[PDB]
Amino acid sequence: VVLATPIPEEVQQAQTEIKLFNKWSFEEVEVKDASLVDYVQVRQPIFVAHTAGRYANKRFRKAQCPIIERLTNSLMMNGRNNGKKLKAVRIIKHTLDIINVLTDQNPIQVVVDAITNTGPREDTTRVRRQAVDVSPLRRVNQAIALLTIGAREAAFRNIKTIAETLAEELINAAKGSSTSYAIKKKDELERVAKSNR
Amino acid sequence: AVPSVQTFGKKKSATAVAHVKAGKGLIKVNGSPITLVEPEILRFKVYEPLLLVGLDKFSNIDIRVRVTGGGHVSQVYAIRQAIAKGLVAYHQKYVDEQSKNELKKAFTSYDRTLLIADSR
Amino acid sequence: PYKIFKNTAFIKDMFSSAMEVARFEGAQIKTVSGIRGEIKRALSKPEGH
Amino acid sequence: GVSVRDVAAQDFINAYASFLQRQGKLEVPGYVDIVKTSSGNEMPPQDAEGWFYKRAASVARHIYMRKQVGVGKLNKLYGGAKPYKHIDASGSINRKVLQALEKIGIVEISPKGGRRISENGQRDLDRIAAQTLE
Amino acid sequence: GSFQHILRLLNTNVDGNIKIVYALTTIKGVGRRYSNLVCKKADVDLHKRAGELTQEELERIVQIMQNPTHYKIPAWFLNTLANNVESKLRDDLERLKKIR
Amino acid sequence: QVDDEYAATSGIMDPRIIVTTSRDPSTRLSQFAKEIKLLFPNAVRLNRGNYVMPNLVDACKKSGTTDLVVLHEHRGVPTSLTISHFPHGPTAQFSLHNVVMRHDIINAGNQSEVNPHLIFDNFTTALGKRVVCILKHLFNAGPKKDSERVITFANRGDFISVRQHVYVRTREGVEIAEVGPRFEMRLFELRLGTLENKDADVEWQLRRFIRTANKKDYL
Amino acid sequence: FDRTAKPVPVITSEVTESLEDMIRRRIQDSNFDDLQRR
Amino acid sequence: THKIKYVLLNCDDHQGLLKKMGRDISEARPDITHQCLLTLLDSPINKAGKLQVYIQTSRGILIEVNPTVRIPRTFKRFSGLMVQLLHKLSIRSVNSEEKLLKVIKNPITDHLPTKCRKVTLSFDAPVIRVQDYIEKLDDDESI
Amino acid sequence: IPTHAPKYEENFNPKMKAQLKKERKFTMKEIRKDAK
Amino acid sequence: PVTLAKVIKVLGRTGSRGGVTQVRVEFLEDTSRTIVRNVKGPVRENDILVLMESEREARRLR
Amino acid sequence: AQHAVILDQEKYDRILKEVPTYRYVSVSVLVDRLKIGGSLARIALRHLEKEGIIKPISKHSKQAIYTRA
Amino acid sequence: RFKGDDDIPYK
RNA sequence: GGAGCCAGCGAGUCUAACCUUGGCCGAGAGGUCUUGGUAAUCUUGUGAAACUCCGUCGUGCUGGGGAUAGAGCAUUGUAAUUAUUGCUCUUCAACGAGGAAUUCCUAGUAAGCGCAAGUCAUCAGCUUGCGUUGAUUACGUCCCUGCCCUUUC
Ligand SMILES: [Mg+2]
Ligand SMILES: [Mg+2]
Ligand SMILES: [Mg+2]
Ligand SMILES: [Mg+2]
Repeated sequence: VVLATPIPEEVQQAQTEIKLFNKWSFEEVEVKDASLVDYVQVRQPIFVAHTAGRYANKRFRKAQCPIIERLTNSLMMNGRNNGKKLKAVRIIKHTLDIINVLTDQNPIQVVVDAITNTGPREDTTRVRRQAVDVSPLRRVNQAIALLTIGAREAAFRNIKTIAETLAEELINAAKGSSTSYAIKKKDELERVAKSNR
Repeated sequence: AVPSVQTFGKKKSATAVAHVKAGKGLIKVNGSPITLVEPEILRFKVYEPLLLVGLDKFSNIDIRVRVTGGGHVSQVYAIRQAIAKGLVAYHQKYVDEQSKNELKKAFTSYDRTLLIADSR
Repeated sequence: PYKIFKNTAFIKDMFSSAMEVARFEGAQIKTVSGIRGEIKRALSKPEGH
Repeated sequence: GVSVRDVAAQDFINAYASFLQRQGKLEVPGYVDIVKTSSGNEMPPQDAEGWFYKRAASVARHIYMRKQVGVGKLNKLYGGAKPYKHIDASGSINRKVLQALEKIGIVEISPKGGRRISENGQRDLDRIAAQTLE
Repeated sequence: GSFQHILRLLNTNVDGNIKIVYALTTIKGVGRRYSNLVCKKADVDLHKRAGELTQEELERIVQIMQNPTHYKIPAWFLNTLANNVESKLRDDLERLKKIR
Repeated sequence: QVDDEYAATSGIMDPRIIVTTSRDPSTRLSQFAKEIKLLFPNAVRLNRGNYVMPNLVDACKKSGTTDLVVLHEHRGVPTSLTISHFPHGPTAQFSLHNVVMRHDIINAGNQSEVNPHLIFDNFTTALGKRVVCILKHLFNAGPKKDSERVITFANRGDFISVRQHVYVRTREGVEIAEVGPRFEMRLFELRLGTLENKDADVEWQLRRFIRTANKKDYL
Repeated sequence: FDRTAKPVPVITSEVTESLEDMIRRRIQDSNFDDLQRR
Repeated sequence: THKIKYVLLNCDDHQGLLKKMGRDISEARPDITHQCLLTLLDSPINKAGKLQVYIQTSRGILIEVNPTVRIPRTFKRFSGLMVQLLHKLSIRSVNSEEKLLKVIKNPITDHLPTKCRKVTLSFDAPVIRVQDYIEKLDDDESI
Repeated sequence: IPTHAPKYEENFNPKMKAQLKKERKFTMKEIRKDAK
Repeated sequence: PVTLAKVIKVLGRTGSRGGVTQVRVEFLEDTSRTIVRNVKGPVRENDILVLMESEREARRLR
Repeated sequence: AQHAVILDQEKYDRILKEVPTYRYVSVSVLVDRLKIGGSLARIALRHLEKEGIIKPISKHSKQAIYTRA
Repeated sequence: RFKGDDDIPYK
């Protein structure tokens, strides 16, 4: 394709198909757990997370939101980072790169697997306490919150940047290894629920 | 005269005016190529319609965009909306309505904000 | 006066310290031209303004 | 049909500053080694050897983009926050930069005020743009 | 030779591991910008740490600091009543007390 | 006699009120705005974050709201209160003095939100009726006879003291307990239009630099 | 020194007493000036 | 603590004041905590760095005691340290390198080790041998 | 284990220039009440 | 192993505690078998929940 | 902590040895594993890419990502 | 170095 | 430290000296010679900030922190060595996320950032307005608490 305004070859490869940051494909990514299928949204590919959508209007508009955009939104907290969504998008880009580096598996698949694994499946409620099942939407929300919080706390006063520590948390969660903070919290919550079961 | 159309895109205080005329694929924003729009991370947000409908439809036209008001994110959204609207107006008023119809379903299937203004 | 914002203005040389301005808040004042005014509040810095 | 606008700002400014240093005809005032470039700045420039040439490249590029510009607009453009209240940049450095660019012939005194990009300077910057695009 | 972990300059102990500018700032009367200017006049590259410094570099730095004007350091760059007020306050306080 | 702006709808439709504050409200002003909401039975609090006055009034008018209350503060101290009536005014601006919030009361308890009885006293001048007419219609019409809540606006030298009390009728006397808040509100501007229109004609404005201001009475 | 404007009134105990006696008087005879539905 | 200057309330030194507060002055004895801290702090296990102390005040205040501290042996100086600690919420070393005494957020449970055994001293509970108890417990855990 | 002594005051007070400023605030407030 | 059950009915007037919803779920493995459970988050019909124990029957949590 | 601030011959050789093995290479990795300063890590990474012992994937001023050649 | 029953210094 | 770089609400000089472009001088602050505007016309695209790219730094009370203090360079009066408001250098503290407790908050909402005017009440690093970036969670319940409606039972 020859155009009066020069266009990079990668832009034509993106014409061929929509890829996150022109580097990751949404075709092969699949949620392993069935119950989370219709709350983790990956079918609609997007170039960049920034969407400026309206997902707070209705109770379950959040599920239609792309999972990567939700991760970028959750990444910005603690006041000093509030409102700086471009920084969150850049950090998530670097994180996907690091994930592809450490493991050749597609980074979006890593994100989906980690969110599936770290979702608290059973929780407790005050009555004393009693065990209760967790709705899939709450599973997704608490998974993303735990992953982001653990990644942030890991690098709060460390040489490691948010990108690398987030990638480490994500891969550890996807493996299921206890090294990830979120998996530790999930196991602790499930153990507490089992005790009050 | 030379065939051409106007369209407007807007978000917050940002407004973009797009001139779409017959030509040879010269796309420019603020007097510069579309490739040099900033911030870099949102560049693909500006590229959206190009890569959705493909650049073949653009090989025969020139688009010139002038943007004012708002911030960088709002200006980028104004650019993409203006590009979309100018495209569809041109394909309406010198191309068969069928082409226009595919262009519209493609854009609305991806993102409605490209055509319909999102006023908060 | 030394600094004017339309009706509002800042004055110097009534008073040596904000001690003095403290009582004369709300006091009736006017210019030689006859424009009437009020002592609203004492500036912390400098003393007497 | 290469132009300044067809080249990335950072790439063009770095390349043109490099050419200005290589040419060695740009007059640099003696006090560049002791100035901060602004009141809001806490420290002087780290790249002491080449910061002045980079500022000259910046001024030339903006003069290319905008037909007429003066010292005040450049002062505002290069200034930043010190509540912080956006203290303006240093006038002396910008004025010396404009004078040097005029001495090279890149710019010239403008009727109606400000400075114009010289046709010679226009072609020169276009040449650096063509080289950078390579 | 061996990197100098610690150095003695103007009767002050400066760590080798710190950069030259931010090591020389430790000396009283020497700040970040003053140390930067002293280094630049001494023709010492700032990227070097304090330990790589050769003896001549340190001596030149010494003479920069001790003779700034001789080396064209800019002049602009280089460096009862309370009790009476208390008594007046006490007089004010006692008079105001007498009013009330 | 009820004003023309209220004469058409006086006692026919219950008032619809939006209570809001200035941009970046302090914590105390948000608490105070909450108290004002509880004062009026049909008030709704709205966070004014980046809302624009043309946008606010236009959205408020479209929604059918009757009155809009905007509160101003200084270091967490309420200082002013402006009431704007739709669709075309009036807009009356007040200055609050000696404001005491119920938050300053420990173990205070919860309010009652029945339609309260209203008490207006010492409103004798023509402007006084205008103020009473403005304040009365903020409340719902036809309060229940046995409603235990009474709101009083007492005018004392132009300084309208506002109090809220709950009563119980005993065999020998009536005993009232204050619920709060306490605040004294003084009118200093009344305009023929909405608060958005800065060019709306001024019905009355408080002259402070006239020599008789120190003794003059208006309400 | 002369004053230009009326001073801010102070809510002393007597003022509160008078106000609450006023309210009790008004409520004793049920003298309420409240809006009546049309 | 109570302003008379703030003083640590004592059963004997202050009797009228605590009567005004309405608290039983039988439960007004901080010296019992002082001696327990003294005997506990000086124990060889602390010298071995295998013991770390927490204090839960009757009011609900949790105080963390760094093992490195050296509380005064006399009660009067001990009282002065408590009032400083309770008001300033922390105590700094003479060399100013660590906070020896610091007030911390309740509950105690979060501060405690992840794997740990909990026991109380109960007169009515069955009598046990401390040495045999600790041996039969696991190693990775704490008590 | 290392041993460090605790640092504390014999009597705790919750320099004079701050004391001077404190009296000014009281005098500023007391006078304003009398003027009102 | 954790079973999967799809929600068929969101019960109301159950007196459940705030933040908890009593629901009726049919097991994916066996459609006929149905059990009442308690859910801690936003729940609707046609969503699938993970159950550790398919034996317990839900009781009001006050 | 104490991080090496100067390049020595043993550290130079030790840099050339392990870095090819690491799947992920970054400034943090060098600081954590080699106990070398961040600045030296940045300077080293600029060298190592020059000999081609490592390849760049994504470059950013704050963060640089590299992998074994 | 404090040892045994030594008390902290009194100033 | 450089470089890229984008808003809107408004104000502004007659029998005067307001907003100030441009030129020159000054390290800066500022000075100086002119110029446009009684204003959708000129200041002004108010080239705001945060923000983004390239670099230095590197888990060290460190190049975070800027309280306190000294010495200078200037503005404003005024006739005093009086203060006033800016800039330069040096000095470099407490603070390492904060107890019992407590307050507010549901979409352009919380939160971050700046720009303008002080237009009879209030306000002077405080009030108001304006614009820029922009979320998590809930949007279901009367179970606890509280307040009501109906029984013209
Ligand atoms: Mg405010
Ligand atoms: Mg806010
Ligand atoms: Mg603000
Ligand atoms: Mg609700």
